[PDB]
Amino acid sequence: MYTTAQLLAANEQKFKFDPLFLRLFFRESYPFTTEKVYLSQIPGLVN
Amino acid sequence: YGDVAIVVYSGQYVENGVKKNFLPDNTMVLGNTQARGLRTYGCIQDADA
Repeated sequence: MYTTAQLLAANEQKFKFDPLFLRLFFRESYPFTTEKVYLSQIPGLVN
Repeated sequence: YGDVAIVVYSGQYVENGVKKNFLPDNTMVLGNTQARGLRTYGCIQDADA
């Protein structure tokens, strides 16, 4: 009971986490306003 | 590569439905940049023209 304890600093134990993809390829965002979302792609092929 | 340059060409032309390479799989062409080539165009055989 008669402890008389001091406390020093504490650690954090952080992750090894860095996106590198939402910062290098996905630089642009687009919030929605509707339910469905379309994405067209024109085909290139000629006679 | 000394006096001769090295050039790689992977161009493609599209057939009716398939895409095929201009040059075959393994060929090379000993050529000259100063070789004269003709781009002759004929006469347009159209009455309106």
